[PDB]
Amino acid sequence: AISSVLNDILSRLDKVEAEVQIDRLITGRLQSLQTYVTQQLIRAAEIRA
Amino acid sequence: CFTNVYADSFVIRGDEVRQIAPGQTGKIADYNYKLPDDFTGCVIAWNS
Repeated sequence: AISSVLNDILSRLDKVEAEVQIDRLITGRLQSLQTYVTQQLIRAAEIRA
Repeated sequence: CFTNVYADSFVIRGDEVRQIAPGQTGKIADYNYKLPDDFTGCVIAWNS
């Protein structure tokens, strides 16, 4: 995406184009939490054992 | 098939057709005829 900041998209692009950038940022940030939580779930299985 | 259907009827300059398409800008796209962000439908235009 064109920026790491949400408003630096919105104050530049318009509705259908911000929707393209912001879906790149959502897809990757959601992937970042699915990764963090997967790490913590594997790491939880250690601290349990 | 369709739940309800409408035919919105008007006349414009031949160049302003690009402005009718959903998610545009220009006076026609901004001050007189705006199609929504999910416009399910068709734009039909011809020099008359």
